This record gives sequence, C-alpha cells and structure tokens, in this order.
Amino acid sequence: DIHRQSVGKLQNVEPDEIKELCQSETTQKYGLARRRLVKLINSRAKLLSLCSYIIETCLYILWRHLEYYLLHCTTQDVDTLLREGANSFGESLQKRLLDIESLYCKVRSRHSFIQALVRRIRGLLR
Amino acid sequence: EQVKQRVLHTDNVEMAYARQMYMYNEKVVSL
Repeated sequence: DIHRQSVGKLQNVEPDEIKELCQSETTQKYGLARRRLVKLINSRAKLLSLCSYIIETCLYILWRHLEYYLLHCTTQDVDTLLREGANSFGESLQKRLLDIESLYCKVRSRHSFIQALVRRIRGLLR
Repeated sequence: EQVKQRVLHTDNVEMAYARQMYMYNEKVVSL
C-alpha cells in the first residue's frame, strides 16, 4: 500500500508541505522530493522483495519440517500438528497470499510459485 | 533467484528399453 501510494505521489510530484517533504531527506525542493520519494520507492521495493523471500522461504521450511514431523516422526504431536495446521493456514492466510501474489508478483516474477506452494501446502494439509 | 531455481527443481523394463536405445545409438552413429 505505502508503495503504490508513494509511487503515485512520485508520478504526481508536482512551505508546510515542502518542510515535511524535505524532513525525511521550489526547484531544489522538488529535486529533494524526487530524491526522497525514489529512496522510499527503493526501500519499499527492497522490503517487498525481502518479503517475497521471507514468505517463500518460510513456506519451504514449514513444508519440509512438517513432512518430516508427521510423515516420519515415530511416536499426539503429528495429530495436534494436523489440527493446529488446518487451524493456522485458514483460508484467510491463503487468500491473502494469492491476493498479494496477484498484486505484486505478476510484475516481477514469471512464476506464481506462491500459488504452487499454496496448492501443495493444502494438499499435504487436507 | 537460486532459491527459486531450486524450487522449480523441487527398473527391469527400463533396463530393457535402455539396452534397446543403446543399440539404436550404436546404429545411428526404429526405436
């Protein structure tokens, strides 16, 4: 959200507004504003890609840990695992993941890999 | 990107067909 919004403010770049607009960084004011906004755009892009990574990794880590912990843990743990797992990855989480993957991922990755990981997480969950 | 590449990464009958292909390869050098 802050990212699309900053991008809009940038594409619509043109004292209180100028003061608060230089405070985190008229012609030099406008240049400084372009600078700070592009900086925030980069920071957002980076936090965003780092998000993408954190999500995808966490998916891989959970998948492997759960396969090993229910399919190959010699025994409550696996049962409580299935239970709290159908509980935690309620459809809110999954639809949130697909909503994001549609929001941003289509513009940076040729593969909605998150969609696949969601499918497999469900398939081992159900 | 490497994580993603790794992600996309993640018998007797065959022995017979394989010997057959071995012979085919030899010849080429109908499956």
